[PDB]
Amino acid sequence: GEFFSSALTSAAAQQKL
Amino acid sequence: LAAEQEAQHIVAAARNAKMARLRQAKEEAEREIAEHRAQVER
Amino acid sequence: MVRFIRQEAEEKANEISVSAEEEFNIEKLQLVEAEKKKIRQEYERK
Repeated sequence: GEFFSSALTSAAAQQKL
Repeated sequence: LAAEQEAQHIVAAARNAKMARLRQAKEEAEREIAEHRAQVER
Repeated sequence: MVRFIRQEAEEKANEISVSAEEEFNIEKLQLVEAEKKKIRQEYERK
């Protein structure tokens, strides 16, 4: 839950998944 | 993400497109049979 | 990259839709050929 925002940011930056 | 969002739209619209295209194709297909029947009736 | 693979999967779904449309068009042609056949048979009987 804490890292959900960071994961969303990382998915937006890096990038049926 | 972009990958997660983009794939959903085309996948969702695929079934509707297939159904609409099938219905339309049947629509002009029945026209040929109706025309043949009309020629036979004449 | 990942968006490319997602678009590839979406295009695969769309291609399945298009193949279904083409198969349905062929099936409609066969069905109306059968309709012409039954119409010709019934008209010959009449």
